[PDB]
Parts: sequence; structure tokens; C-alpha cells
Amino acid sequence: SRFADAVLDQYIGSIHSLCKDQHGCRFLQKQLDILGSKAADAIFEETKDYTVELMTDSFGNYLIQKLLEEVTTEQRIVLTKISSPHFVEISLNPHGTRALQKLIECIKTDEEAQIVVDSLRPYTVQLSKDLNGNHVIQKCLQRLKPENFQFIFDAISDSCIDIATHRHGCCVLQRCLDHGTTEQCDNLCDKLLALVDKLTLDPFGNYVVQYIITKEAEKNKYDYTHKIVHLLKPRAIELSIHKFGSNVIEKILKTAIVSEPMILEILNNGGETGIQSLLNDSYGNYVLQTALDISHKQNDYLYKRLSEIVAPLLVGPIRNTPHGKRIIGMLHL
Repeated sequence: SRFADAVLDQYIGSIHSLCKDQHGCRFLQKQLDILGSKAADAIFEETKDYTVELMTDSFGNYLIQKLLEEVTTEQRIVLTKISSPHFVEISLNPHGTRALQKLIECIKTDEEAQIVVDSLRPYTVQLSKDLNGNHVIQKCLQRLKPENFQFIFDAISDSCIDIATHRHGCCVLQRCLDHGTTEQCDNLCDKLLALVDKLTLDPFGNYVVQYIITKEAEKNKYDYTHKIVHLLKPRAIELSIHKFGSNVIEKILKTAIVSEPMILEILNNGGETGIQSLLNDSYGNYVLQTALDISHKQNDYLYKRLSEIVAPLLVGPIRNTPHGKRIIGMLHL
């Protein structure tokens, strides 16, 4: 290309003009990778005034990302100060969000972290809810100290329902449970638990309810799992035939320490009517199949108990349908 046999020094005073091109950018990124200090200085001096515009640029963003790694702490702090008032603009941009995630990954000082929290805090929900913005917010949780990412938990505490039930907010909620302090995660789960009814039936909320259990199961320490089960068990059948509620029922059926109480509810307060409802539902069928699969593995008394209610129902029509044939497969094992 144009820059194969070119040299940083010939571009001094014209570096910004290269930051348009994909090839100019890659040239510069090369120079940053190999010089590098002198490259970082030259490039920092000629692009600092335009960081926002290079951050939200399709090729320029990758340059700033590279620049951020290679630049000194003094320089990095300047790039942060210049861009910080425009974090919303940058976070909404498909590229801006990638450049700004790198910035966060790169910060070493606590002054740098205070500038970032100060700059993001006012906009936490908006960004949590944004297709590009939510990632900047998650990076904060992945990278900062809990004391610095508190603001995210605080903002969520106040818009919990809409953030939990949001396509992207739900991913940010899950990042909170990944990195949150026990105290943080507890205060958050308390709020979520007050909303477990709504969340369970929700397209996106049901995943948050599952994730709590996922996380607790990871640690082998159970708290909110038990509190959730306690609230939803009384509706085991009702939720088993729900597009989204059934995701949670299955999640519980697949969590060894709570499997059997749930299977029991299905057996007792469901009976042949409830079970026939499952066998015959677009959703509860799979839940029914989960029930048989788990019970066969964990508890012969429950499996045989389920089997003897199910098998009388598997006759005629159902037997030849795909869903009928599915349960038939779970029957004698």
C-alpha cells in the first residue's frame, strides 16, 4: 500500500490527516506497536484535540484503542479529560463504545476512575439500556473496584424493573451479579426478589431470575435460590406452560438441590390434570420431559411416580406426534 515504505517522520504535522483512512490508521497503529514512545507522543500531540471524533470513527477508533495502550499515564489522563464530557455520544456509537471500553481497561490511577464514574454516573440507565452503551457499563463492572462501580448498583436499584426487563439492561444486571460484592449482590437480589413474579413471565427478566440461581449454584451456597423457589413453586404448573416462566421452572428442575421439591409440586398439586396439561402444551411438554429426565437420575420413587401418570396418557394421537414421541422416550429408561 501507500505506507509500506513510509516513515513516521514524514507525516509529522500531518498525522491527523492519516486518521481518516483505514490504511493511514493501520500505518499509525503499526508505528505505535514498534516505536513506540516517540510514536505515542507524536500521535498523541496531533490527535488529542480530536479524540472524540476519532473514537466514534470507523477506523479511527482502533487507532485510539492502540494509542491508549501505548501512551503514558499523563497522556492517558488527558485523553480521558477531553473525551469525558462526551461519553454519552461515544457510548451510543458502535465504535465509540469499543474505544471507550479500551480506555476503561487501560486506566491505572484512581483519579482516572473518578473521572470515569463522574462522567458516566448521570447517564447509567440510558447506557445500560442502549445497544452500544450497555457494554461500556459492563466494562466498568469487569474492571473497576466495587467502590467505583457502586453507582451502577445505585442507579439500578432505582429503575430495577425496567432495567431487569430490558433486552440489554438484563445483561448489565447479570454482570452486576458476576462482579458485585456480596453486600451489593444481596441488596440487588432483594429488589429483584420483590419482583420475581413480573420477571419470571418476562422475555428478558426470566433470564435474570435464572442467573441468580446459576450463580448461587456455582458457589454451592444457596440463599436467593431457596427464596425464589418458595415464591414460584405454588405456581409450578401455571409457569410450566408459560413461554418464559417455563425457563425458570426448568432452571430449578436442573438445580439438583431444588429439583425434587419442584417435581413434587408438579406431582401433587398438578396431578393427572396438570401433568396432562404439560404433556399437551407447546412449552410444558419440554418441562415434563425435564421432570422425567431429572427424576430418573435422582429419584426412582419420583420417576416411577411420574411414569405411572404419564404412560396412561400416551395413547392414540399423541403417540404419533413429535411431542408425544418425546415423552415416550423418557418412559422406561
